[PDB]
Amino acid sequence: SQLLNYIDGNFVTSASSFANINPVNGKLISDVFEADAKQVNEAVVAAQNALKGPWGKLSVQDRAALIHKIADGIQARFEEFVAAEVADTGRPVHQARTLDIPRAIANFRTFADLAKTSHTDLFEMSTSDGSGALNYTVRKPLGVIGVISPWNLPLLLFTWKVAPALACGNTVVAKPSEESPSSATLLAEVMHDAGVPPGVFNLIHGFGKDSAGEFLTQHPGISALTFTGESKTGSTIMKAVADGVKEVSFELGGKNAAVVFADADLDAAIEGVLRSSFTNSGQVCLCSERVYVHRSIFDEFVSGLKVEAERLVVGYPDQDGVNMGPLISHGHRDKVLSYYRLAVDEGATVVTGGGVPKFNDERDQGAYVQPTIWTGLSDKARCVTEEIFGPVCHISPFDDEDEVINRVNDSNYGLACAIWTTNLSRAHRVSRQIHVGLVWVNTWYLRDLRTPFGGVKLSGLGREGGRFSMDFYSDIANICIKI
Amino acid sequence: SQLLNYIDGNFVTSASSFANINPVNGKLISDVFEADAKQVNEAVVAAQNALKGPWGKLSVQDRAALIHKIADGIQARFEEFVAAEVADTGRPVHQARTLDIPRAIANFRTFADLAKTSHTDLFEMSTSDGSGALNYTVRKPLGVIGVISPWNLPLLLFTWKVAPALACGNTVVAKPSEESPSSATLLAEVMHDAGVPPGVFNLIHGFGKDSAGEFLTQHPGISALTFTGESKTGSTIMKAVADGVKEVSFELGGKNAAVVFADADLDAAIEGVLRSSFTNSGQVCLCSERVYVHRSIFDEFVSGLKVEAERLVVGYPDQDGVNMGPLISHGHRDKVLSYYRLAVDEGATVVTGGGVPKFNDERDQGAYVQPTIWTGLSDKARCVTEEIFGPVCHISPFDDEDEVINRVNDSNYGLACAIWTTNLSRAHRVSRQIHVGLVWVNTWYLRDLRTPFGGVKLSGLGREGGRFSMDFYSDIANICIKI
Amino acid sequence: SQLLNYIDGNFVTSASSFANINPVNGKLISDVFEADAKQVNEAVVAAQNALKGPWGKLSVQDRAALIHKIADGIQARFEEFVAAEVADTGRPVHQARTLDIPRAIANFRTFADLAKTSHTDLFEMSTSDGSGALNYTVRKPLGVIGVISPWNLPLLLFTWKVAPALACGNTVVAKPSEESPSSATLLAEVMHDAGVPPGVFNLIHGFGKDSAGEFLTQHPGISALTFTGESKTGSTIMKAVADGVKEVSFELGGKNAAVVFADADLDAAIEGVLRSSFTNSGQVCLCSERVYVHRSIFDEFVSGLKVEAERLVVGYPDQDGVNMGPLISHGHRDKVLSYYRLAVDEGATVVTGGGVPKFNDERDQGAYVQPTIWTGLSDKARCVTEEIFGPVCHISPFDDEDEVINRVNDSNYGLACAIWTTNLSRAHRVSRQIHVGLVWVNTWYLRDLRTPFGGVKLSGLGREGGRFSMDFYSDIANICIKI
Amino acid sequence: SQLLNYIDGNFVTSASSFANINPVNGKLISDVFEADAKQVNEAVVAAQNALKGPWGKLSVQDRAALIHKIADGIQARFEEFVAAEVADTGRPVHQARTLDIPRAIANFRTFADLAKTSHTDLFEMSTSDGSGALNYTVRKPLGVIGVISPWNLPLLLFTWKVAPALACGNTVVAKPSEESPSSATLLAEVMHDAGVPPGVFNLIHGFGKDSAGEFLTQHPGISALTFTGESKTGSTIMKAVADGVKEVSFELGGKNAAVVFADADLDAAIEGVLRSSFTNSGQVCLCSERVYVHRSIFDEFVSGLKVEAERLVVGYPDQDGVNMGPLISHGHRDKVLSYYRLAVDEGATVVTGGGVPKFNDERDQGAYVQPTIWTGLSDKARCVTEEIFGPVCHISPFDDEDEVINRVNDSNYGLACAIWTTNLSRAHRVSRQIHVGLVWVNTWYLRDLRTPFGGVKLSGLGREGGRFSMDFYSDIANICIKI
Ligand SMILES: NC(=O)c1ccc[n+]([C@@H]2O[C@H](COP(=O)([O-])OP(=O)(O)OC[C@H]3O[C@@H](n4cnc5c(N)ncnc54)[C@H](O)[C@@H]3O)[C@@H](O)[C@H]2O)c1
Ligand SMILES: NC(=O)c1ccc[n+]([C@@H]2O[C@H](COP(=O)([O-])OP(=O)(O)OC[C@H]3O[C@@H](n4cnc5c(N)ncnc54)[C@H](O)[C@@H]3O)[C@@H](O)[C@H]2O)c1
Ligand SMILES: O=C/C=C/C=C(/O)C(=O)O
Ligand SMILES: O=C/C=C/C=C(/O)C(=O)O
Ligand code: NA
Ligand code: NA
Ligand code: NA
Ligand code: NA
Repeated sequence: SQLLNYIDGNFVTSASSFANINPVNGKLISDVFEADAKQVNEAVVAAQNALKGPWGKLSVQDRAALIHKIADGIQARFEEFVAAEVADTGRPVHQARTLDIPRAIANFRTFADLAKTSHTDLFEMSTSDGSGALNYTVRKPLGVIGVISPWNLPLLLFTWKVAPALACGNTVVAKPSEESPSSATLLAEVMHDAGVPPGVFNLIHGFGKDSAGEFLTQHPGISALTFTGESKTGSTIMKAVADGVKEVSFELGGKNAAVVFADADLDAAIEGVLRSSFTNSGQVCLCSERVYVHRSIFDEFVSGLKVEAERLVVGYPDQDGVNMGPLISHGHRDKVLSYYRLAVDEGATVVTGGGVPKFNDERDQGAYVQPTIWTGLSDKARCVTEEIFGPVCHISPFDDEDEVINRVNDSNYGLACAIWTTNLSRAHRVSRQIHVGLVWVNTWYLRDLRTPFGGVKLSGLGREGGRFSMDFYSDIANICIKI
Repeated sequence: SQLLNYIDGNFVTSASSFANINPVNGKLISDVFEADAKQVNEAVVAAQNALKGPWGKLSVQDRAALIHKIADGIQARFEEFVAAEVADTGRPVHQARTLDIPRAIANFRTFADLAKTSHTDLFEMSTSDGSGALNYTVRKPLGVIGVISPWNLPLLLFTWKVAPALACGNTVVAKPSEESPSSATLLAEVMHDAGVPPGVFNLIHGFGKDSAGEFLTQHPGISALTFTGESKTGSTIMKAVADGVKEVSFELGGKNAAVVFADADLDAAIEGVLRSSFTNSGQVCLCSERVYVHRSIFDEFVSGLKVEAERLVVGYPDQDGVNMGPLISHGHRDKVLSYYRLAVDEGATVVTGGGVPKFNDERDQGAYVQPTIWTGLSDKARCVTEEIFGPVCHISPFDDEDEVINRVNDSNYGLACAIWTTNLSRAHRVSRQIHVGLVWVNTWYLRDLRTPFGGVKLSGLGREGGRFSMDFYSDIANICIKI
Repeated sequence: SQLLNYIDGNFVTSASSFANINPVNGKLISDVFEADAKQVNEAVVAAQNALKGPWGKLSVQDRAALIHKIADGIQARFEEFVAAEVADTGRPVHQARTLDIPRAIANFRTFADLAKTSHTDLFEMSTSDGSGALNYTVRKPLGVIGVISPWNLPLLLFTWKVAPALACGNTVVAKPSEESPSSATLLAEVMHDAGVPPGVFNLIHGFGKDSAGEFLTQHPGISALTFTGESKTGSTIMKAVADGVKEVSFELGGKNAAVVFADADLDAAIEGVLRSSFTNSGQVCLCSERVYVHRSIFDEFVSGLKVEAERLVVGYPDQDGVNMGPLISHGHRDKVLSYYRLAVDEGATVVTGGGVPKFNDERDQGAYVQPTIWTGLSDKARCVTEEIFGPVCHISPFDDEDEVINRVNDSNYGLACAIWTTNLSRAHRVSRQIHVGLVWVNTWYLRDLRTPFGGVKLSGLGREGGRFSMDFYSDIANICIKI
Repeated sequence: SQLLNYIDGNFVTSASSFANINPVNGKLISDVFEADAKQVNEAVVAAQNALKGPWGKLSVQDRAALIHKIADGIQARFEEFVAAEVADTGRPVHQARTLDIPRAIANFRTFADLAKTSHTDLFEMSTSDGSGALNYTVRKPLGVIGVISPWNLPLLLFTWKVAPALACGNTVVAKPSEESPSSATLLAEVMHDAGVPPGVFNLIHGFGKDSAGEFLTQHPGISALTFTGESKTGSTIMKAVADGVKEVSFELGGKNAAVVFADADLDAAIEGVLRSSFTNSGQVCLCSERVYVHRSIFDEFVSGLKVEAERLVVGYPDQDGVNMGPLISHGHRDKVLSYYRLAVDEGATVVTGGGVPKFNDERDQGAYVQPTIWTGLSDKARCVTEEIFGPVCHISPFDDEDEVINRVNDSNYGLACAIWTTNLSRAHRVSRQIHVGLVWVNTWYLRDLRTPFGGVKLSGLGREGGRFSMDFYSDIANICIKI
């Protein structure tokens, strides 16, 4: 199969392509045309031009309706979206069916709804002459939005940036991850078939450095760049846009902690930490790679977790009760296994996992690894401070509330934390002292799309979610009328 | 006179120093101790540690009452602050008495109040098990805020940053412009005498490149950098913080237009452009350096403005009916005089001014220039497109509304615009189509401190003012409780 | 046997019926079953109980979706709703097609959406013991809402109350006007077919006093009473609910003015006042019955308006260029004719109309009156102070701005006013001085469902629209957690 | 001591005077001049004219400063206000100094602040012709506000209404309770000395029926009636204003419950219920008169409470560690002892209290009763269902969460509830199911002035607190400009 760019209402190829690899089994799924500078430029210019076309004349109610028509379009090809996401990533079918695609549909519908009910402010004031004045605010499109996205929840995160950009009347030039270009390509078809005017949504394929990613980022025609990926890539991109002083919104790594206090419901914590460490084969920015458990229940916790971890079915996306699929790619398994080793050297006890499973079939040419649990490491070990982004956690005991708060916060990252406790005072007292953007108490990755959703310190810049997306993807302008 | 740094509750000197010059007569006002990389380091460390002391334990109410006392202490020393801003900048006394110092006072009071009345959000949601969940947001300090401010409205822009930073419970390290250090140092004294705990507010004197400015900007202990200055300086600072992925807030240059339509109140428009072009001797980012006037009134508008500009009194800050002081320094005057020549070279008719007035007294050693009006340059001329930041405007005719709108918007800046018309529809039809952060109709620089206040494109990054300042100087964190 | 009640999920008849008459020709359209005290009680109890059934358990997202299915179900029977509205009221078919039915559908949609996007508040505080507390608010259904609506925009006004009621999770007992019951009956069939659970929406037919209206108003089981109708009926209802201290929300009469200044677009103003005085045969609470025109344009305005008014086509709802239908009933027609005479006794010049047109066909048995224009009455004439609710305006000259503002405000009502001027200052300076809930400048009855939409003084009690409807139809509860 | 009315800038006496009696010892404190209908009229008319005078021309920020001046005036006479509250009511001096007087000051300050920070809304919309329109809202004074307040928290509740009234630019005619007129009279003095324009604040003394209160309530010149007091008086007043359709805001009775679960911190819960039942001698609308305790800890709870209640000191307001003063009056004490007898007749075990203490001094001429606990009554008993408004609670066991929720909600009132539990889920699951305006978990009457603060069912009509007071005390008007 072939994946083409979508520029100014046209599918187009390039002077080059790269392969897209299925990671269940190393096989080739598709050729993907790499967008070059000229093609990027042609994309930005057409998104510029589309702002002064029929898109820009739509009322907010008619724009909202079209976006709902985009969402209806995805629902109408639902099983194709599932297949494309799975194929690219190895994600279990069931989870692409209940989380990834439905969420993408809800991203468009939610931001269309926000854009319809959103309004601005009126300020009255007195003047020397006694006649007064009015200041009012108006909401406009920011302009052309560059969107660069990652591979771990391809459609979910691509639509999280694209839906609010379009809802706010912007136009978009979007560059999905090289590793998962398929669901995005299908979206371009949904856009086209829905009647989205040419130039409004442009899809470019490519890599980062020296490819479409970077050219987008350096193009003076964009007004903003929203990005999700590695912290180091954020810093790079921040440098690249600096001369145009472009608006930037970044969601970046974390090294997230879960915390289990003595008075937690132990079973629920074990189950919750299981999900939080090994969901999507631990390839979510939100996953817990450090776990702190109070000393009085530490051994029981580690035993319980070891057991549930070994019951995880690691297999075919469509295999009966499968829980995990592979990593995204071999290159990413190379990094993960490299942490697995570094853990050993640094002194870790391997409670479970620690290498790759053996299938005796095509999956052995894929990119699977095992759910791993470590113990024994100190707070300064590299395997406890750096993001691995695999199905791994380290577990460590603690004694004191103040102590464990300090240990959770002793990080250059700040995305999420989960806390397990049945106590009312503790939950609210400890939550507010954790230096992260998202705390969950007795659950994990529960989602309400109205909330601010982002991290502090190296884990982000700005916030998105709810009115914070409405603010980022819009230009607020103040008009003052002297009376 | 000597101006010391203020670090961790103590006024301190440095190993080096530089001169503060009175632009009215070129004389020495004070010596100012440059802070080195090392002292910048102490100020930051102390500001970090101040977060974990008494300041960090005050209620929102007590924090606000202490900020009201800062304001009372400026008020108690009102005339000394007036004298300080005048000496540094040459500004007319009446302007410092009515705009500059009362605004620095109201900036503290406004943000104190905003901090008392501000709340966050509560979201309720259903969950699969029927028990529901709550997500609530809380408002924390961002951390250490680095503040770097310009020389044109020194205490006003300085406090516009420091007030919300402190009201949101941050600690601060602030670097005022080398050209206008006095009011900031007096402010450090007020802070001290009001009992602001040590480390909350730190004042570091110095320059930018390879100095205090640069150092603050590179220190990893800061959580954010807020800045007002040149667009290119913004670009540099954005590169400098990119490795730490620090929150950034920028208010940068402009090349602002005023538009005078045929049905304008002409005499009121002439007066308004006079004020918008020549206030503070054109040294305000808000000033109008491009002016568009409908062809049927262009010649009469030009003649009227000439007359009014030639009546302006250019002189001592406390001279009788003084309207305009000098430029900030000889170096800035060199830059302005250079653009004055450039305009003649690009074909300008000099309608008035275009040189330096001759006093035959001490002021001739100062940094004065004449108010200047040009005519006859094309929209491509550099003088019509680059920020001069002097008492100058160019005046060009137009015939058509859509035409003028495109000429205003054809610029890389987007700070402000003023429009003059008596027509209800036009006011609101035209205003919304200007691609700037601030439009005024039939006035200029009329302020309501609740509004968003900043520009688009090269004129800004983020927004401040009202709840935009509270959003930027706070960390908004989400807490999700599964019920 | 044609129009039934709908109580607890079944259509039911009653012990007595009353005639519904077509105002186009005085013919019987239907027999309507009048609910008695016992049936009103059965409806309140069933609504009470449905709050504890499945309706009570739906999530906000699912409730909203169900409300969108109510909307979809109206859309699917679009032409039957049109035919129903037209049959009861004689409204022109094109108007029912473009205003009445689409707005009823959008009422349901807009409020479903607001229910989904609305959130509440979170307040942090300090406490003496240094642990702090949180206060947060939650929105809950008020309970059973009793809805009593009028005959002039039947489905539009009925759903304007029913949609936010249901959107906030209440249940409803709703009594449409005796003169226009058909569209509400069809609405119940839509509710039924959409699977709205039994008891959630209940329809009772009848009159006011000694009938279903009054009984609903006195029943101790309702939590609120929302009403649209005459002021005097509002007072009676406020007394009836007083022992129960029920929440109330009333939208009552007005005696609205239009004001035309010398600088208006005169042709637009004549067209504007034509719509504002004669739309729906002047049977809209928002219609202009008093017009003030500046003396320099008075004769011209009056002459232009005469011509336009005598070009209005008064006739059959499906007749070719029809503009006006009949009045709602012979009873309402006699009230209006009684005012037409009083106008002549009080000294009015009849510029046009003043009686009933002669059709020489079955329309002569209907309830038509002519569009009428008066001149020469005094500001204290009863015809200029009491609401007529017919297709009638009096036009009076004025001279000064202060004077006409005082005459507009000299009224016990305060619903709406329209102002015609092209001057920017005047628009904003006058509009703000008019003591009404709604001012339109250079237009009339322009509608944005997000806005507060009601009147002051005798014209209203409380306020609906936007977040104001969400406030009224919700119970807001504050929960305080000591930490 | 004499207490005059304050009408139109002047203190004035009346044709008749009544006695204010000190409830500690039955001695005469003052004569109070009852206002008659003519004087009420005089007040309302002055208040109307005051809206067109200097008060009406104040900027918001000036109005606010002046309200801060009122608060400073009270702060300057702090101990005189303390002595005046104490003498009228017998409340402990420490309660007056820590709650009553400071809250009255903070009411004025909080609302002044809110008046300065508050803005309104801007709605942009499309129109047929593609030019669009704008809807903006403005905030105006409502008009004259009639205020009627009770005797239990005289100055706190009086100023809780007067303050937001004045902050929103209304004028006021206010009638304190005949039982507690002194602090309000001193408030009139403060207003006058603060330069509050004549007619802006008017004070009238008297009773309800056939006196100042009724007459206020029936005057056509008021725009609204805010009222705190018994539910029955609520109804009477809602009737009286019905002919005028005046805005109304009522805070009314309750029969509040406290619920102690098995996992409560029992000693904290005992202290909390002791404070919630016996503060101000149970004469707060917020007090718990019904308490439910889990069966497993019921006996231990009652024992513990008995001991603590028997250690309460009942006596003079300045007596050492006094906890309770007398009831407000001999009449109120007759009502309370009536309910003490009824309880015995209905079968209650008197756990402690149940009579009047014996003092052997002037306190035996006062209106003291003992703190009283009952056990053994059924949910239907009158003493468990009707509001007593003295220092009494009944305690009953329970077994199941859903059961105790139903028992609390089984009431015609819905003011407040307090819940004691250490369990996180329980606090939030149970809180949200209680049908009241205000729930406290692990505390009672902890207050943040930003919150909504009122009850549901018979306990209330409308809501005040934070922006709910700004909504009630303002006229929000919508202006729509066709562009
Ligand atoms: N919301 C969040 O906080 C969040 C969520 C999920 C994943 N992540 C991150 O996702 C990452 C997975 O992807 P990765 O390791 O390949 O990240 P990456 O930063 O290398 O690249 C992700 C995206 O950035 C593009 N890119 C890379 N270099 C670029 C450059 N110089 N200029 C422009 N674009 C460039 C890539 O093509 C891709 O589309 C993880 O490292 C993790 O930190 C963050
Ligand atoms: N938004 C507004 O402000 C607005 C809008 C449209 C119409 N109106 C009013 O609509 C009115 C239509 O005339 P109308 O005779 O229908 O007004 P009405 O007040 O007599 O009747 C309106 C509704 O109230 C019910 N009703 C009448 N008396 C009652 C009683 N004692 N108890 C309970 N319910 C009672 C009626 O049966 C009907 O459903 C006009 O007179 C006009 O004032 C107001
Ligand atoms: O953003 C990073 C992980 C996100 C999960 C989401 O559901 C989301 O971003 O919308
Ligand atoms: O910020 C640039 C000019 C600012 C003037 C102001 O009044 C302000 O920033 O507050
Ligand atoms: Na792949
Ligand atoms: Na200087
Ligand atoms: Na009819
Ligand atoms: Na008394």
